[PDB]
Order: sequence, then structure tokens, then C-alpha cells
Amino acid sequence: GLKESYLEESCSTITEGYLSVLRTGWYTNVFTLEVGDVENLTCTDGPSLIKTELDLTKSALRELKTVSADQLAREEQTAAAVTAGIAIAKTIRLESEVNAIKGALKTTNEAVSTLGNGVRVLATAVRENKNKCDIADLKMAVSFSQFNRRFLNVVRQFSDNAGITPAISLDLMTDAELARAVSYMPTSAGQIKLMLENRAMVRRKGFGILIGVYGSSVIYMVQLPIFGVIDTPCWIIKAAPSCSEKDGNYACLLREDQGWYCKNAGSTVYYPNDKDCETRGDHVFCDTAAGINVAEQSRECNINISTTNYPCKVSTGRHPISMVALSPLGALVACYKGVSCSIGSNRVGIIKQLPKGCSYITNQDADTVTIDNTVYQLSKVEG
Amino acid sequence: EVQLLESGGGLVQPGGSRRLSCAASGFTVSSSYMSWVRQTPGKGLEWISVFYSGGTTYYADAVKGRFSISMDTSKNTLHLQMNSLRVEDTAIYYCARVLSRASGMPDAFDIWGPGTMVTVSSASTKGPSVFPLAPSSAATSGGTAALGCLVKDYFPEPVTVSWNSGALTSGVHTFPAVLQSSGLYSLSSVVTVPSSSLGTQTYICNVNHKPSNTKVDKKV
Amino acid sequence: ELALIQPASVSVSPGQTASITCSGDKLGDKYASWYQQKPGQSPVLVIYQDSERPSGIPERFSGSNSGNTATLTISGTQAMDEADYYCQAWDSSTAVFGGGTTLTVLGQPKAAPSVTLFPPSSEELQANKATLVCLISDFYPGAVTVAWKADSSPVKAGVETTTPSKQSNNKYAASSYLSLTPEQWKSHRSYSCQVTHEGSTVEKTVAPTECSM
Ligand SMILES: *[C@@H]1O[C@H](CO)[C@@H](O[C@@H]2O[C@H](CO)[C@@H](O[C@@H]3O[C@H](CO[C@H]4O[C@H](CO)[C@@H](O)[C@H](O)[C@@H]4O)[C@@H](O)[C@H](O[C@H]4O[C@H](CO)[C@@H](O)[C@H](O)[C@@H]4O)[C@@H]3O)[C@H](O)[C@H]2NC(C)=O)[C@H](O)[C@H]1NC(C)=O
Ligand SMILES: *[C@@H]1O[C@H](CO)[C@@H](O[C@@H]2O[C@H](CO)[C@@H](O[C@@H]3O[C@H](CO[C@H]4O[C@H](CO)[C@@H](O)[C@H](O)[C@@H]4O)[C@@H](O)[C@H](O[C@H]4O[C@H](CO)[C@@H](O)[C@H](O)[C@@H]4O)[C@@H]3O)[C@H](O)[C@H]2NC(C)=O)[C@H](O)[C@H]1NC(C)=O
Repeated sequence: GLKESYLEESCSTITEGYLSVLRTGWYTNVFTLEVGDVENLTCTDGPSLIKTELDLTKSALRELKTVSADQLAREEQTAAAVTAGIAIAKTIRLESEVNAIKGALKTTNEAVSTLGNGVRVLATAVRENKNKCDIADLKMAVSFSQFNRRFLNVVRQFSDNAGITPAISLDLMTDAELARAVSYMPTSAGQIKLMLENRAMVRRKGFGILIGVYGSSVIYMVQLPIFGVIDTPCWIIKAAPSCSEKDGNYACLLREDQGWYCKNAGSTVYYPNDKDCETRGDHVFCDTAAGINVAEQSRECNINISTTNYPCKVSTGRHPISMVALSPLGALVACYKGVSCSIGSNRVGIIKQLPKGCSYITNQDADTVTIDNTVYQLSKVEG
Repeated sequence: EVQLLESGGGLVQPGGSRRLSCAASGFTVSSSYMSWVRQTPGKGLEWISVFYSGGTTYYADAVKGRFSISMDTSKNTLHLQMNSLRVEDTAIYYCARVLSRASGMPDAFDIWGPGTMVTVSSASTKGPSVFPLAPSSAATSGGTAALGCLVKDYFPEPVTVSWNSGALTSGVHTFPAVLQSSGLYSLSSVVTVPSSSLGTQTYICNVNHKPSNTKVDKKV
Repeated sequence: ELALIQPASVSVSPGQTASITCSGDKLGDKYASWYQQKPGQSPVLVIYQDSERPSGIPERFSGSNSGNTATLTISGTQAMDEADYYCQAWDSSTAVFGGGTTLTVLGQPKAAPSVTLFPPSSEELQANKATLVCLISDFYPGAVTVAWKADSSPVKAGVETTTPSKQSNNKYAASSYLSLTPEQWKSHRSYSCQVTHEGSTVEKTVAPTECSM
């Protein structure tokens, strides 16, 4: 289950019981899809009518295949921003090449690979002058084919985002093509039973890029996240301004510590990015390429905030800011100066009118929290 | 092996002051969160304080500006100093460790120690007078009959009872006390023993009552 | 604010699983713990973060805590489990127990007192005062009454009796003391300690002698 505790001195919330799922490295698997099977093609031309019209695709992406190779690649001369943004230099190995493994990769007989060779290794998956460039249609007896409606999307995914696909599609890496490709990942059998059961939260977290087109086949690279540490004790702090002391002045304070922390090693690694941490149920998916580390003498900061022991990361002011801050379970409220704050339910809009100070309200106690005329609705959702 | 021992209070007169101690084996102290939990005999448990190992400390409402919870962190002892002590405070006083969980927040009480009665009263410390109790002349019951010490008229509690030194274990029943009209405790001990061994084997009741600095051995 | 509250009484049929509730303020979902303390022992920790038993505790135990209320559940329910049970949690930064819950495992076999009555010691008399002894034991259930009779005409004056207490055996035990002037001792033929249990009544009796030892 999930627990939360409120610290009246720091006016902050600390929510515990999240089992962290942490990304460590990346499994890179290269699918290069060839054209086929076009082998059900008639022998004869006509300017009669159906389809093809997947030509403009094999151009449109071949077009921007140079755009990245020019506007980016040549012109090259916080997670995940840099990470896959940098992990392109995995492709500078893959592309700007000859085939490398290309044909010798899959060959016969498997569509799979054991290892991709290279300056480094990789997966190789797959499916399907005087070249094509074919022009025709003829009406004889028509069936579903010449759209496997699989590649056709791959471009609109690649082109609309300019070669870098923000997440892994169903048709970019097939459900079982992604499932099996999990089975080969370098950690354990523990994270597998999860990463398979969690599969969608991989794809949201993935990156993908186009190795090549040519005419030969369309070669793209799917990078996947891999989580090394499956179940770990991680927890999240939420803060609001703790102000005090009215003789007609105000002495105020704020925690700068939030919101996330986890410790695998253990060493306690803290995740300051508003992004980089996401919740599904109990589990918390965080990006290990974020940081930093701090000591396990961080812990103290919760208990006495004024500790000479490990001076805590805070903020001072004679300036109070009346504001609201939401928790995984309840919500914190700080009403200061001349302002007016209250709560409410779905069946009554104003139930209690809150004191001026820091005050904590669980989701049994209220739903609405009215701030001076912005309503915060009390979520089940975290920071 | 990890365990705690609390250093007795004994008897303290009301308006009193006194200071306990817990020293523990098998782990540091400033390492861990620790605290003090008291129980008045026969009733339930009451947390009276906690020590957060940063030096930071919180007290239960019922004692504040009275009790101070300390550390030597040299002798590896934990201190609770009690002041302006009052009748209600009379109780056992347990020391036990508080686990650290994962983040800084406190979790459970893993190990305790037997704890040592404070009795707070305005009254006279009185050690026991121990009279032995002779085995029945009748024979031979089960081949077995029953002898033991009687610890009489003693204050305040507790009173340890052994037999010989510890090597006599089984067969032993050391009764709970009785508070008297005079308000002085009394006690007993009894050993079921073979009549066949009597007169060969010899029995010493062994009594220690600390607050009266009274050690005694009676034969029997 | 916090105060926990749990029912001071629970019963169980032996082997049939049973369990106890501790509910206060918001336990939602607050970190619990569960203590078992048999008489005169320090209490030992049966379950902590929650429904999580520490190393070397029987797995017939386990917890549940959701919302208002936390509940400790015992699957096996053996009579060795008969005890006080306490639960605790944390608040502000400070702890809280609530003390209620004894258990029972019924019905135990009804068993009767084994009585040992001691006549006062030599040194005792030699100290110019005499105090008798009556020692009950290994009985059940735990309610009993004491009769003090001198020459089989009772006198209940000058006697201090305990209030019967349990023992590791999970049968009860208790003791009672007649105090006299030695002269009163010799001035009478016979002294009897009569305990009445179920109405089934066990009496052992002693009297002055010259014999050593
Ligand atoms: C693209 O090109 C390929 C190949 O030319 C097409 O694939 C063929 O598709 C058809 C239609 O479904 C298949 O026709 C089937 O042939 C079977 C016979 O071959 C069997 O031969 C022996 C036993 O005789 C078996 O060992 C072997 O396994 C084969 O099964 C039939 O079993 C099939 O079922 C039934 O067909 C008729 C029913 O009306 C009966 O006459 C049969 O007795 C039988 O019950 C079926 O006829 C054909 O096999 C496929 N060939 C190949 C190589 O794959 C694609 O269809 C085409 N794509 C498009 C869009 O047109
Ligand atoms: C979280 O952390 C803080 C600080 O560590 C604790 O709050 C207390 O804060 C003060 C100042 O920061 C701490 O330091 C001082 O302790 C002194 C001890 O008491 C004296 O008085 C008696 C009485 O006769 C003497 O017997 C005794 O030996 C001492 O000399 C005080 O003297 C200090 O006075 C301060 O006065 C002013 C403030 O008004 C300052 O300007 C001075 O510099 C001076 O420090 C002061 O109180 C104090 O130690 C802290 N408390 C404790 C128990 O250590 C919080 O207590 C802590 N959170 C919790 C729950 O304890």
C-alpha cells in the first residue's frame, strides 16, 4: 500500500511505499524492413487504376533521410533530451556505412539475429540499376495486398517528427517483436516478468531512429529502455512555504528538497526533474541518467529541519507566498497575508474555512480546495 | 547477538528526581533511532519519549519539562532522566530500539529489554527477611515433594529469585507477589524435587532485592 | 492528533483462525506495527511495516491495514498464542500504542488446583512472628477462593491473598498468606487452607510439630 506523513515544522509531505523501477542502459535493436512480399505482382503494365502510391513515401522519407544527414548530421560537424539526442552517434556507426551486417544479418534461415556485428554489437530483426520504381495497375481480380499498412505508417511517424520517433509504435516494433526482444535483455529474469507485464511504459520511454533507406531496404534503429533495478524502496517529498511569527512581520521558509528520491545501491539518488519520474500504480519509473546522488545523511532533513548535522536545502524569506501544494494522497495549504482559503466537497462547496498558516488536508476531508478563487481539485495524482 | 539492559530506578520519593540507563550490546546507539516506553504493571504500554539520533528529540504529552532523554555514545548507553517525579509515573520502564525504515522516517520497535521498575512513593525501602520452608516429613509423595524459600515483607518491587546458583532450573515455580495491607510485598518459590535425592542433594534458595542492596542465601 | 483503540477482549476456537482490530484517526495508510507480550515478558515484535513478519516469526501470523483500521490475523491459533497483543503507529513525530487486546483460546481442559501448604519456619517463630503459606498452581480456569480455618472454625482475619495470575503453562496460579502470633499457632491443633474452585474444593492442612527437618 501507499503511506504519507505530514511534517508540521517544514510544512511538507513525505509519501512512502513506492517500488522504484529504474532505467540503467539501453537495448538497441535494428529492424530493417525490406519491400516484400511484392511477388504476387502481375506481369503487365497499365494506366488502369489501383494503388501503389507508396512511392511518395519511399521518396518522402528518403528525402528527409538526407535532411537528418544534412540539416543535422553534417551540420553537427533533462532526461531524456541529450540521451537519445546523443545516442544518434550509435547510428553514425550504423549509417554512414556500407551494409555492414545488412543482408548477412538475417539471411537464411532466420529473420532474427544472434548478434549484430560492428564496432559494437546490436540486435537484427526484419520482415517483408533496374529497380523499383515500378509503374502499373490492372483490374483483374483484386484482394488485400500492396498495403500491409505497416511500413506506410512508419514514415508518417518518422517524417512528421523528422526521423526521430518520440515513442515506440505498435507497428514500429511488433508486440511480439518487442516481447521477444525483451527476453534477450542483459539484466535478469526478474525485470523481464515486469518489463513484459509493464510493456506500454517501455514504449512511452523509448526512442527510435532511421538507419537507412537506399532502395535496398528501410533500415531503422529501435532503442529500448532497460531497467536494471526492479523493486527498490523509493519515496517522494512535496513542499509548501512554512511561514511563522507575526508581530506584524513575517519570518518564512520553504523546502527546496523535493520531489523524488530512490536508493538502489543503496546510495540515495534524487530526481529533481519535474519529468524523469512517472507513476503507474505502486511502481515509479525513473531515469537513472538523472541525478544527483546525495548521502544517506540526507535522511535527517525530514526529522529536525534545523539540524546543524547536515544543513538542509531550503529557502528563506520575509516574503510569504500563499499557495497550495498537492500530494499523492492529500494536499498542503498555506494561507498567508490578507488572503482567504477554504475547502469543500462535491456535495457542498464550502465546508471548512482554513486557518492562516500551514495546514494539511487528506482526501477523506475534502475534494475542492478554494485558494482565493482558484479551485484545486484534490487528486489521486502526485507531484 | 543483540540485546538491551536497563539500569534500575528502584524507589524514588514523589517530588523526586532520578535517572535511568539502557546500554546495549551488538549495535551502536547514535547509529539507530531509539526510545523509552513504560508500562504500569498489569496495564498497557505507553510511549513516553523518542531519540532521533541527530540529537533531535520528542516527548509524549504526559511528561514534558520533566523527562530528558540523552546519550553518552561513549559507554554506548542511553539515559532517561526523570524529574519532579510523581505517583502516576510508577511503572516498568522499557528501553527499545526504533528502526530506520528507508528514508529518515521511524518504523518499528524491533528489540526491547526486560526493563526496571521505578516505584514512586513516599515510603520506606525495606529489604526482605527470607525464611526457608521445610519439605514434608511424610514420604514418599511421588518420590517427590516440595521445598522452597519464602521472601517476606519487602519494598519496593522487584525481587529476583534463583536456586542454588542457576544450575537448579526445572521443577521451579517462583510465585508472583502479594501486596499487603501494610503495603509491603511478599513472595515465594517452590521446587518439586525427588525424596530419593533429599539429604544427598542440597538446596539453597537464592534471593537478590536490589533497591535495598540486599543479597541473601538461605539453605533449605 | 492520534489515539489508537483496540478491543480489550477477544476469543478464539482452537485451530480456527481468528483476529484483532486496532483503529484510529487515519491509519490510511499509515505505517503500523504489532506486538505480542506474554505476562511478565518484555513484548516482542510480531509484525511491522505491515503484514510483514520479521525473521523467525511463525507465518500463521499476518497483518492487514487499510483506511480507518488495522487488523492482526492468526491463521493457526494455537494456545501458545494466548497473550496480550498491542498495536502501534507514528504521528507528528511521536508514537502511539493502545493497550487493549488480550486473547483466549477456548476451551482449555478444565483442570484443578494443586495445593502446597507450608507451616511457618523455625527462624520465623524464632523471630517471634509466624506467617503461614498457601501455594496454588496449574489450574483452570483462573477464578478461585481461599478458606482459612483454625481448628476447623474459620477465621478470615489477618490474611493477604493475591489476585490469580496466568503462567507459561497457560493455566493460572496464585498464593495466600495467613499471618499469626506464634502463640496463636501452638494454641490451636490444626490449620487448613481450603480453596474452592468449581465448587469442587481442595484442602490441604498442617500443624505444629517437633521434627527435623
Ligand atoms: C501470393 O502467392 C502465393 C503463392 O502462389 C499465394 O499463396 C497461395 O494461396 C492459396 C490460397 O489460399 C493457397 O492455396 C491453397 O493450396 C493448398 C494446396 O497445397 C497443398 O499441397 C499439399 C497437399 O496437397 C500440402 O502438403 C501443402 O501443405 C499445401 O497445403 C490447399 O490446401 C488450400 O486449401 C484448399 O484449396 C481448395 C479449396 O477450394 C481445395 O482445392 C484444396 O483441396 C484445399 O482444400 C489452398 O487451396 C496456396 O497454397 C498458396 N501457395 C503458397 C506457396 O503460399 C498467395 O495466396 C498469394 N497472395 C495473394 C494476395 O494473392
Ligand atoms: C532541532 O535543532 C535545534 C537546534 O540545534 C533545536 O533547537 C534548539 O536551538 C538552540 C539554538 O539553535 C539550540 O542551542 C542552544 O542550547 C542552549 C542550551 O540551554 C542552556 O540553558 C541551560 C539552562 O540553565 C543550561 O543549563 C545549559 O547548559 C545551556 O547553556 C541554549 O543556551 C541556547 O540558547 C540560545 O539562545 C539564542 C536564541 O534565543 C541564540 O541566539 C543563542 O546562540 C543560543 O544558542 C540554545 O537554545 C538548542 O540546543 C536546541 N535544542 C536542543 C534540545 O538541543 C531543536 O531542539 C531541534 N529539534 C528538537 C525536536 O529538539
